Amino acid sequence: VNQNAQALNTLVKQLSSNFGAISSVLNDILSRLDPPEAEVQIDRLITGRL
Amino acid sequence: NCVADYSVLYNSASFSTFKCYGVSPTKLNDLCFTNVYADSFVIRGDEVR
Amino acid sequence: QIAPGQTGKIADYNYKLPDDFTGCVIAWNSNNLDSKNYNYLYR
Amino acid sequence: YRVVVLSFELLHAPATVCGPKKSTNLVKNKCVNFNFNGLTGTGVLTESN
Repeated sequence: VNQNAQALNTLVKQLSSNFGAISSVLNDILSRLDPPEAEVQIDRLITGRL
Repeated sequence: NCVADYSVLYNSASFSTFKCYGVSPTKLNDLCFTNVYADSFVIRGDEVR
Repeated sequence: QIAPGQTGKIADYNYKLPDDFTGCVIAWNSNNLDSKNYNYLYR
Repeated sequence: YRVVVLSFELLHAPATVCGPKKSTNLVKNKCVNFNFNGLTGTGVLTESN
């Protein structure tokens, strides 16, 4: 039960990571940038979250 | 302590460059800031880069 | 302003490209032929 | 060349320089798209304890 908890908690703490994007939050990127540049950053998130 | 209509700035043809890096310029009307600082100085035109 | 995904007076109101435009933009000075001139309208 | 550099504080604090947009009335206890201060999302808004 502790290992099944550490797995889901560490999976959710990896939503706080940037992976070298300009923000850890997808809505920040989609507020601050227009699509031609936002897609360069969201591909950092989709690469790191996947 | 104010409202900044960035469309008024961006629509001006007087600017030779209007280059936004950490934001896209259309988003400046959608965003909000906790400070803004304007820097202001003169250089030669070859040094703008 | 003549590139994919741009913004500006032409890129809003007169001529806009897709963000993924496939093609080529070819441009040259025509002061030697077109200047006189005010028949060149734009928004 | 006259250079202006508009440096932005995107850092989290109270809203102080804003974009040219009208606010609207807050709805509680129903699903809504929202923006606060450029913090965009979707949700159900409730009184916090």
